[PDB]
Amino acid sequence: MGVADLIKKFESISK
Amino acid sequence: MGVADLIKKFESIS
Amino acid sequence: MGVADLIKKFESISK
Amino acid sequence: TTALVCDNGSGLVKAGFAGDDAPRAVFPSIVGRPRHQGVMVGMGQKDSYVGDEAQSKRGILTLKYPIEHGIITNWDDMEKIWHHTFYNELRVAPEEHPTLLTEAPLNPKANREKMTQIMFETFNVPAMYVAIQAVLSLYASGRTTGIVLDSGDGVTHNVPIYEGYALPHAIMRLDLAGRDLTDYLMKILTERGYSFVTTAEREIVRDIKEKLCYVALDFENEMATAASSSSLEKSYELPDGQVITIGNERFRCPETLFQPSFIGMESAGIHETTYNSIMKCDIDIRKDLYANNVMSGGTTMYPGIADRMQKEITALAPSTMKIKIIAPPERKYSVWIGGSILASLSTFQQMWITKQEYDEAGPSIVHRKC
Amino acid sequence: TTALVCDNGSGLVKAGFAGDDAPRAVFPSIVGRPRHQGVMVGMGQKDSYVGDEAQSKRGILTLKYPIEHGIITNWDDMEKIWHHTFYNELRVAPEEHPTLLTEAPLNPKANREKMTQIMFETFNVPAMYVAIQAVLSLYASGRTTGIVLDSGDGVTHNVPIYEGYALPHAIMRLDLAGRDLTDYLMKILTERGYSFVTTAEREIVRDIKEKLCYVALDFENEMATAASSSSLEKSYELPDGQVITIGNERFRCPETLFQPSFIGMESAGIHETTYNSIMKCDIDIRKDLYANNVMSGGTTMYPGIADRMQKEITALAPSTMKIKIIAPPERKYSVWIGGSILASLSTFQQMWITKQEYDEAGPSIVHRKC
Amino acid sequence: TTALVCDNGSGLVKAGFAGDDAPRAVFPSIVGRPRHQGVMVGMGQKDSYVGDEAQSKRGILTLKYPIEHGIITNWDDMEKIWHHTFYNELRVAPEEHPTLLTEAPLNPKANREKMTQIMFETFNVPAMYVAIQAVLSLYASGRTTGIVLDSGDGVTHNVPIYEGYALPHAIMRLDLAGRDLTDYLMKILTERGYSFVTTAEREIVRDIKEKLCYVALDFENEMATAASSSSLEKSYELPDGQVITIGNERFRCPETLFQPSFIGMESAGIHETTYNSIMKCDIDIRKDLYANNVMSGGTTMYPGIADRMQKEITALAPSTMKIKIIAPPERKYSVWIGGSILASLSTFQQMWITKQEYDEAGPSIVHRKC
Amino acid sequence: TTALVCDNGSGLVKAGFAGDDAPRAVFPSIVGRPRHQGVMVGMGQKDSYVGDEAQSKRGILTLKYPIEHGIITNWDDMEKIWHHTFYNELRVAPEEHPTLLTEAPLNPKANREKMTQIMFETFNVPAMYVAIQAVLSLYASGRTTGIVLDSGDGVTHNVPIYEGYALPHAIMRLDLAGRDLTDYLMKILTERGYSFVTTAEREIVRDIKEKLCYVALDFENEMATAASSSSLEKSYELPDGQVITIGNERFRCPETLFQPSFIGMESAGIHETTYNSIMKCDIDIRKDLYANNVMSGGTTMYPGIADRMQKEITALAPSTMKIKIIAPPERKYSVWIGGSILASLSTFQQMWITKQEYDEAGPSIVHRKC
Amino acid sequence: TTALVCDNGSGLVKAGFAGDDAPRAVFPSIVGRPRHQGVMVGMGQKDSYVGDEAQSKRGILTLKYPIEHGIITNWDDMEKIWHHTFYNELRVAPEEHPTLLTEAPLNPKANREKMTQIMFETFNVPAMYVAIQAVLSLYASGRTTGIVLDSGDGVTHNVPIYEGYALPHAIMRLDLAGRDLTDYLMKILTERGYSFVTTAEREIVRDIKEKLCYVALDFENEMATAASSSSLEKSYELPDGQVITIGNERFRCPETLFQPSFIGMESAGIHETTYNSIMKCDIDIRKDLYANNVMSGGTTMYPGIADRMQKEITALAPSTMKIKIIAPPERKYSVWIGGSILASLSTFQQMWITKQEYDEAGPSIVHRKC
Ligand SMILES: Nc1ncnc2c1ncn2[C@@H]1O[C@H](COP(=O)(O)OP(=O)(O)O)[C@@H](O)[C@H]1O
Ligand SMILES: Nc1ncnc2c1ncn2[C@@H]1O[C@H](COP(=O)(O)OP(=O)(O)O)[C@@H](O)[C@H]1O
Ligand SMILES: Nc1ncnc2c1ncn2[C@@H]1O[C@H](COP(=O)(O)OP(=O)(O)O)[C@@H](O)[C@H]1O
Ligand SMILES: Nc1ncnc2c1ncn2[C@@H]1O[C@H](COP(=O)(O)OP(=O)(O)O)[C@@H](O)[C@H]1O
Ligand SMILES: Nc1ncnc2c1ncn2[C@@H]1O[C@H](COP(=O)(O)OP(=O)(O)O)[C@@H](O)[C@H]1O
Ligand SMILES: [Mg+2]
Ligand SMILES: [Mg+2]
Ligand SMILES: [Mg+2]
Ligand SMILES: [Mg+2]
Ligand SMILES: [Mg+2]
Repeated sequence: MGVADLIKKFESISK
Repeated sequence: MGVADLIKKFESIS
Repeated sequence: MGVADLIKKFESISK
Repeated sequence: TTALVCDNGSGLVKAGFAGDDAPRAVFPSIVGRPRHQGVMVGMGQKDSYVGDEAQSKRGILTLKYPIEHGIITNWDDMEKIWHHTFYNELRVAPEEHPTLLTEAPLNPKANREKMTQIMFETFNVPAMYVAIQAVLSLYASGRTTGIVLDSGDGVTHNVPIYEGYALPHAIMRLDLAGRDLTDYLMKILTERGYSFVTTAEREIVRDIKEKLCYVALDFENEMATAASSSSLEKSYELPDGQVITIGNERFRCPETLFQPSFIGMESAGIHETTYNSIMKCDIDIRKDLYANNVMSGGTTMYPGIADRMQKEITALAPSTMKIKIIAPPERKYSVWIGGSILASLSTFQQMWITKQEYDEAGPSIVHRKC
Repeated sequence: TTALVCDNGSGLVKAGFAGDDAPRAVFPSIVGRPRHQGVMVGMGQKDSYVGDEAQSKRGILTLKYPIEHGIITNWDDMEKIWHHTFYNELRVAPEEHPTLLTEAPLNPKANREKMTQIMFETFNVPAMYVAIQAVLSLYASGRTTGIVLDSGDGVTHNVPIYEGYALPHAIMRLDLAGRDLTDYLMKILTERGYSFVTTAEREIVRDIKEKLCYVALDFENEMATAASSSSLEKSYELPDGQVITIGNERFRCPETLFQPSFIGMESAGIHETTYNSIMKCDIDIRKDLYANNVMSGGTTMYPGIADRMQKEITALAPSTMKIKIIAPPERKYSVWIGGSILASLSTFQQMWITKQEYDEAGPSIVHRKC
Repeated sequence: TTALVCDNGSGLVKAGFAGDDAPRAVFPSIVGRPRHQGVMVGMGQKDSYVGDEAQSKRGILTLKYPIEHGIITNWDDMEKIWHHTFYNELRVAPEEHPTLLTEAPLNPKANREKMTQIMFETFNVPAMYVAIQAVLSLYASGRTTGIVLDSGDGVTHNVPIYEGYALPHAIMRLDLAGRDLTDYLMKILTERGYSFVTTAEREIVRDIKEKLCYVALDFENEMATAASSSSLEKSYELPDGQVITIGNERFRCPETLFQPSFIGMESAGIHETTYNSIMKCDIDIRKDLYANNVMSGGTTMYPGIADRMQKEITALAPSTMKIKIIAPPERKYSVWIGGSILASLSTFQQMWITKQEYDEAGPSIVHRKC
Repeated sequence: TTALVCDNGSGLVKAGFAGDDAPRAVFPSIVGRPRHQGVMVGMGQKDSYVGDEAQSKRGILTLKYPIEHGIITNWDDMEKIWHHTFYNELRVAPEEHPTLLTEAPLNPKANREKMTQIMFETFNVPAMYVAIQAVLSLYASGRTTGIVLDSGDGVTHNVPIYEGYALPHAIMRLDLAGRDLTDYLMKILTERGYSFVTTAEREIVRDIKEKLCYVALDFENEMATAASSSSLEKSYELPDGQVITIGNERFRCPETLFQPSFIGMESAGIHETTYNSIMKCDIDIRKDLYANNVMSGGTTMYPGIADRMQKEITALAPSTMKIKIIAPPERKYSVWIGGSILASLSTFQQMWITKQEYDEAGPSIVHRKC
Repeated sequence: TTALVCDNGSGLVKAGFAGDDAPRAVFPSIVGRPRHQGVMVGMGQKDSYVGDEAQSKRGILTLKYPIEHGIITNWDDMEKIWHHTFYNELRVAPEEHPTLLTEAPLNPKANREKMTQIMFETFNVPAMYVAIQAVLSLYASGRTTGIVLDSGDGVTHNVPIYEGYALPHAIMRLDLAGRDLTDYLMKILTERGYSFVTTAEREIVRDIKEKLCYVALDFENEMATAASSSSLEKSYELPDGQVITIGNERFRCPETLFQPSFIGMESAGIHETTYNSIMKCDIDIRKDLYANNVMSGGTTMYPGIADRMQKEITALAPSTMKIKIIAPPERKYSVWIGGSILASLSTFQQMWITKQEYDEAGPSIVHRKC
């Protein structure tokens, strides 16, 4: 629903 | 050009 | 009313 | 120099200058011819009296309308009217001003061309234009969406116009307007015991119609009422001094408009065409088209008619839809009121047909300028 | 006993016995209603005439068609027509003969049911049937591959058929036919100065469009010719005795078929549908389908139509592909010709709807025998 | 500054600012062309309207959709739509923001090119990108595993995605989408008696299908229910006033999506391709890939459709495997919800096609970056 | 009483008498199923056609191939084909003839059994025998030392054979024959703008990919070659009339065989198996086997593959062994040419399965005669 | 500072601290790299997963072992493996521990040398040492006299050892282990109808074989038994949802180890090597060695072989000498259990290879020390 943590900043999956 | 009684059963179905 | 008035009613809506 | 407009309906040709909010002259477009033996050198005996001047002296001359059902039957007589129009009611020079003319829709193409050729080769006016009476009438009401209904001196035409664009495949003509009612009113009065044959009577009947006739809000009741003892009777006095009383046959005259069977014509009344016209259009239009029924012309000046139309259209329309009839009391010149506007407006000033184009195209040019 | 076939279209109902090659009766399906007051007690001015004899006495009645655009509007009058057929043109007991009817595709199913119902419970015929008013036409030409265009006075519908199988997902239909052309030839006639408003007059115009019109093999070119001096003028004589001269508007009437914009309708001409119908079919079909355009219906009797249709298609069909219009001379009866051949067949007489079946499942049966 | 996402769907275009959670403007991507000859010289009639405004006045127009089945046919008017969605609908210059476009899978190469070229050189936008109208939709539900089914008014295409990787050898497609239903519901309406032919009317049907249809949870069962009288009758009101009563043919239109045997097409409905697409993937994928059928597109708003799908898959998929149709409530905008994220997303900002890199390579560069 | 060989190839069947060096009748093994409703009573339509006749009516039919990847998945249909082969394609009652059948290696056991059990019971043939669809290909070319490479609409496999001795631990297989090339081509054909979905069309792409594809002697160079405009653009004329221009995608489709990464399949292309299969054989053979490859089947008729192999293997095999690709220009029937020479062989009339033997063993006896 | 023991078995690398009695981390030594295109910007897909993680996402990558037949083919991947087990699966820097590695006997010297070099010049460990994959297994069972037999995915080698004294002139070897059984099973499995090609499926078989196979006790008697249907037919369920029924072909896939003639290898089954490799020893030993056959490795866990060996051997050796098979039910790690023991023995604490020693001798030093 247009949120940041992983919807607007898709989850920090660099590692 | 055509006739009154063009071929009846024409396709000859069995 | 009055045609002298309605002219503007169309003159303005003309553009 | 200003523009001229003479909405020459088949009856009282109205004419005036552009920009004015009222026509200048109004007069019965008739041509009088003396018939009886005239032997007196004193009288200023002319050969053809025109205009109300001719109307002022009926019993001595004859009457011949030059316009019959929206077309021009005889030309030379009609020619006098325009000539008498400019030089007596206006005293203005035709070539000194551009003019605008009117006409009903679906008119014979032969009428148009001659109306222009004469308008140039006998007056050399700068530019002449011919409008469709209904369209101008809308300009009068200031709207841009409605179904005109003009009728007077004998023509009847509904013309739907949604927005800017007019739908030519839904305009119905009708030869069932004021003239025949007058003729009918001359017939029905015979029952009561009166006589009217010569044209000089027709003017009387016309005036009698104009003030003692009203449209019944419901027909049979008025019949049932006036048949029994009632006060529908109204006394009128002829210009000689006699008096007549039209008891019942005072709403039977305009009722013809809603029942052509009274004369036998197969067509249906205006309360049936106006609906039967709309349904020719699309579906997304009929919403507001149902709500703008601007009337015009003389024949829409009857007292009761401002409502019998509203009641009727309701009877043959989807009930849940709303109806609003527009009826400006100054409608008797609406056909001409708009005429000023459609000529004073700025952008229109190019729509004209100067003499120049006529020279290089002849009368056939107007077919692409209507 | 033998089987009866009556292909009651929108104009002239056709009816005749099976096996024959020409229907017994042909007459305009109209229902006369006298309107004027009649005063003579001796002569039997009956209640309602019907048929050509009604057509004979135009000026006294109200010619009111019972069929409009394929569907049936008013029943009793229609019911008279069938009843006038069986007892005056054929004088045969309906209940003693199987009967077959025709009707255009894509029609309100409510029409079908109330047709077959009245066919049983008011005539008790042994077994009835309906059929696609286009398929029979294909049976006439003997082919089993082509695209019909039967467009007689009520509709215009193409029904492609590849090999005995129809293609119900590509069957266009157009509500535009002679019955509507007549109206257009009536409006455009007023351009000259004539007039026809009453239905009795309307029937006359239909009699003119028949023997005076022709389709321009090219429109803009031909129209420009008759605009200048030329001999495109003709001269028809009304039953009064006068004469009219339709100079240019003799090829502007049928042109409407290829440009419905003349009356506003958004759909395109038949030269579009016939093409824009084929493309809906598969790819391995279009080759021979492009080659057999059987035509039918009265509105395909115009002289120069058998060529305008070919030229138009080739203008938008791929070049290397070949088109060939098939237009038999007796197309005016093609439908009834076919239907005769249908009931004549032996493999087919099993398809009927036996009376007991209807009595078993009501009239809703026909929705599975189309 | 910020970025712009304008999903250029085939029906209602959708545009809005990147990063928000709802698109700004939505309006039927149609272009108007007035056809009826217009005579009102004062009014400022525009040449060709486009947008919801051109949708408001359906009366005098010729609604010509510029996008047929996810491809672009008419470029000019399409360009006009872009020119209208930028200035009049958003009042923001294009060259001030990088923009994102959407486009269906498996489209003609030429389409992508003549989209970018027009996007760059004619609007001087800084940078542009075009992604798949399926992958975008997955970002709506946030998942990185599932099989989209976005099918809005022009196409239908499942695109399996296991773990951020596509499977280009399984993308199906279908020209059996929303638009074609409107065509079907139009034909099936003739059954009752009503008839809509002009595109202005064809627009109305969309205002019925989308608010009176529902997917039968079991077709053959329910169709026998409403056969006998029941409460399946609804009564919609046209913008004219005459009401219609679609009794049965309200759950027979959307059924087409699960049975193209009605319009004649061969490829089975989506209740089969979806299962028949999954099986093209490997074995070890189908476990969870069976569990995420993220739907999208306007044609996924039918009430029942979210259930007949689930009731069908398990009816032909292995029983011991579980199915979970994740159908979000506001899927009508899912495609735009996606882009509004992917653009504002940080990492992706490297993939744009800058005017810099385009100007040395020409429009032939889109093929690699997408 | 002569023997009879009818290879049941997975694409178009091939049958003919034993001994003679040419197959009698070839026709695509398909089964017709009418899908559109049928309304023409007197038409001589059947319920399901089969054979090249059923190939001619691609429009109305629906083609369900009975063979898929070398297995049989539709028995009743397949049963008609043999029946349609014996009677209505050769007119030879099979009782008077012992027959020979073919089938690909590594075929599901349940298939081969049921083949016999039908071939005996419902036909009453004296003796039947099923060979390997590769061993027969050798005996065609006479040479008894080679590595066959079958292909074409179904399976693709190699079977090393040193001296009449197979090597069952080296037979490969692949579901990558022309069937998917005909299918993959119809995918990227969309890229240009065309499209084909209905199985009626899927038999047209085959008519393109037959006479318009060629395998590049070197892939990457050809791409950049035809990337810039050149003389690779060809044309083809559909059986409707509109033409297409497959410029580049005529050497990309036939090149899936050498890079199955295009349709996602993992196992490397045939340019690697044919080498990788060899290495599974003993050391003291390769030094000779490399010199004898015998391609065969419908897939290997391209102006390419017949050569590029000889170039490719050299990049893998050691540069000292000699590579020779036998490729007779009649290989398209090689599988049946050989099968003919084997039945007419003299020392072979013992290995047949006598109808007697099948009785006391049932169909299970086939598993000792292969 | 304890020691490190990470056996690099050709299948599941077993690694764990020294001294303990259970391997810490086991996982299939696989290396996978994605093969399909990637459309997911945010999703941080790595480049090359390794370990059971790469086993988990089985359906997108292409598992590709680095070890075949006890040798190392690719190194970089192998480098990742050790890099993964040190850092990820154990989180212990290498230089803090001496390390111990294993390797089958008779492996190409080039393999062993590189192993040390990478174990030193990349991880900088204190001391590395490689052992023999048999003598470790012996130490696990505590005995000091036996003939090992290890076989898991690759080698299969007996190594008789009398008393701490190997017999290098009797160490057999065979490349006939679980790998080919897993490979052969997916070849025989085709005959039933299923099929598995891509290396994704090649793990499924390895599972089905793992828990649905057992070595017969008398071959033919089993065949005739399972032929006439019985309770042999089991049923496994794939990770998709369908189920397969391996009726008979569940005791052939294990029955290769005793009959290499199924994949045509040159050698004989292990029920004969273990007899041969004993005979190659002296004659004063066998009379004891017949009583100690430690087994080991993966492929010694079928519910069969553990007791079929004790049967077959006696059919070869003289009767009076008695057979004794040792098969502890935890052997599947015994190769590493022993490896743990040898690390703790104080005696062994000098047999290492110090980092110092490697410097002044290079990798070549590992030969003399092992
Ligand atoms: N007071 C009135 N009541 C009813 N009808 C009238 C009245 N005055 C005039 N008329 C009718 O209206 C007509 C005048 O209409 P007119 O304006 O001349 O038509 P047009 O606009 O076409 O020239 C006359 O024929 C007359 O019959
Ligand atoms: N000679 C003719 N020229 C042009 N049109 C004709 C001619 N004769 C008849 N028609 C047209 O044929 C129509 C009659 O069609 P019809 O055969 O009744 O079709 P249907 O039987 O399907 O109603 C009439 O409307 C008329 O306009
Ligand atoms: N409320 C609704 N109920 C049912 N169907 C709808 C509704 N709204 C729209 N639709 C259907 O969805 C279509 C709109 O598709 P759309 O979502 O614009 O496709 P795209 O997103 O690809 O442009 C319309 O054609 C209509 O048939
Ligand atoms: N002239 C041709 N050019 C190219 N490919 C062809 C041609 N004719 C047939 N093919 C391919 O060969 C296939 C037929 O192979 P077929 O002989 O049926 O193999 P099999 O005999 O093993 O079944 C067709 O699917 C088609 O793709
Ligand atoms: N449940 C099981 N039963 C029998 N064998 C198995 C089972 N699970 C795995 N295996 C076999 O064990 C093998 C692994 O052996 P492994 O211990 O790696 O040998 P090494 O370590 O000496 O290389 C695999 O190839 C597999 O075929
Ligand atoms: Mg008047
Ligand atoms: Mg007819
Ligand atoms: Mg879309
Ligand atoms: Mg084959
Ligand atoms: Mg092991």
